[PDB]
Amino acid sequence: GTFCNRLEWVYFLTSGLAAAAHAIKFHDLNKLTTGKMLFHVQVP
Amino acid sequence: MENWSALELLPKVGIPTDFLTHVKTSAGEEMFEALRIYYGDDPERYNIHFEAIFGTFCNRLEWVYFLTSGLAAAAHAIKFHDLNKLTTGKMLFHVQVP
Amino acid sequence: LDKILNVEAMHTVLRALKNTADAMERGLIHSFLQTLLRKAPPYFVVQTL
Amino acid sequence: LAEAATDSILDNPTTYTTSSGAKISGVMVSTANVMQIIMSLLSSHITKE
Amino acid sequence: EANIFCTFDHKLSIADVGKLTKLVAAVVPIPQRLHLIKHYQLGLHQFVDHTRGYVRLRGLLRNMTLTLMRRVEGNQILLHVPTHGLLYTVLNTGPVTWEKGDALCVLPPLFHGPLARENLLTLGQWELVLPWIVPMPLALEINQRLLIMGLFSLDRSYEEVKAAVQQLQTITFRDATFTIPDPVIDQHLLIDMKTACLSMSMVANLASELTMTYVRKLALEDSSMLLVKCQELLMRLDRERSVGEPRTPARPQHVSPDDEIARLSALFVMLRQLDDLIREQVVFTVCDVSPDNKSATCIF
Repeated sequence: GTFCNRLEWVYFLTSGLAAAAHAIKFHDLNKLTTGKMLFHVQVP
Repeated sequence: MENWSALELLPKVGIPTDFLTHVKTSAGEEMFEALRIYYGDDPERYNIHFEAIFGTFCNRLEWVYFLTSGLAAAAHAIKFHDLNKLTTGKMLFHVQVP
Repeated sequence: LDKILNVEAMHTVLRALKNTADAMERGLIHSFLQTLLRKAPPYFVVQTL
Repeated sequence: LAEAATDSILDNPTTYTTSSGAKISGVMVSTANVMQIIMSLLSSHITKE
Repeated sequence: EANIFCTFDHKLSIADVGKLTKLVAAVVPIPQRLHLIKHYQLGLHQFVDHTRGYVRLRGLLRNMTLTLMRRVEGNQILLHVPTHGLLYTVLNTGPVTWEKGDALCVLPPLFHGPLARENLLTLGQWELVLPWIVPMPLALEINQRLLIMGLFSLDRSYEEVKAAVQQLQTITFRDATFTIPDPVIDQHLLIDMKTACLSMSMVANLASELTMTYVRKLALEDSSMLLVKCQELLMRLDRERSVGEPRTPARPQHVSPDDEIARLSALFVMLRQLDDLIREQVVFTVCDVSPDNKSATCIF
């Protein structure tokens, strides 16, 4: 019979799962070792 | 330890380096303090690593005051500058009965 | 770097003063709440009365 | 029962559309007795068009 | 299949990736020959055990698979198994000089004597230990020396074997001194001694009657320096065997060319059977050696 021509596509940002994410494109992960964020807080 | 990738990658200053002895003769007889010799084309300069300090975050404290809170509804906040010069504040009431 | 140390000294003094004022406000709220609760009878007392 | 069946390979979207732009997913069939029972049962979800 | 991806449960700092990036084209052992592998079975750290047997590490290492370390990029390793035949490059840290012409073998590492015990990778308790890459004559030398250690030392008290192995464990090979850490006897070493004794019994049996007396003939004919040492050894063995005079040999009766061909071919078979205990097959054939003796290009 004919080919399985009924294939469709899905995107990331079309999905609502990106609401849990903050998508960032950055072309040097292979040259990146760690990514740190350090927070300072005084207490009341 | 001195990262020789930082020497192999940064633009340097052109110098006519002239010393009397041979280079390898000065090298192997250790005139200097630290050497780095590769006889081929060492690819160790080509890979670079980061640490990626993204953001430093201080805290913003909420500036809660007395009169901003609703608990001051039960309070009658007066400011009296000579407060430490009193002992106690008495209040008197006179009722005759219906 | 001397200017950085001077502005850091100014900002740690300012931050300590702001934190002290906030602590004074929270302690005023706390002491008022303590003095309020130390004379409030429970519900069953006033509901009986 | 309706969503359990997989799709066809070719589906002409111009064909077998109703009025008001609604499109047909499939067709089911029983005898007259079961049909009358369903018609008396689920009449809020039935529409003649 | 070919490119084998490993990982790390722990993060690497800049120091860890810095000492990893100087380990490119180093050979590491992998026991599994699988694709999505893990770093605790990487290297010999899961297999290293002091006071357990050097010969056990030797047998498992020669049974282990080998692969080449290239291109870390942060929590990734990219081990690549070398194909059979094609030229590759190697980078050894074993303090032993090399040569453009010889061959290589892979051995469990010894302590050199400075005792650094830092192979530039440690993750918590876990460390990396690299198998020494050793040129072929030193490899067969240490193999035959541990074989003499296992063969001699049976049924002896500790003092005589101690006096033997203080000078037997040391090997000076091309201005470098090495000592064997764990010479402890093994059941596997016992089966090596079994094959050894059966092979030397068989070459004792089917050797020709003229070869049993050939060195006596060459002793009576010619005197050379190595011949003087050989006569010293053989006559000391004879007087440890018999205080009588060893008689001169005459015309040998049983001369037959097919007989010598058959018995010496079986003799060569049995010497192959004995030598394959210590003769390890090669792993690298040198095309070029770097002048600082750190890296090389080897064809395998």
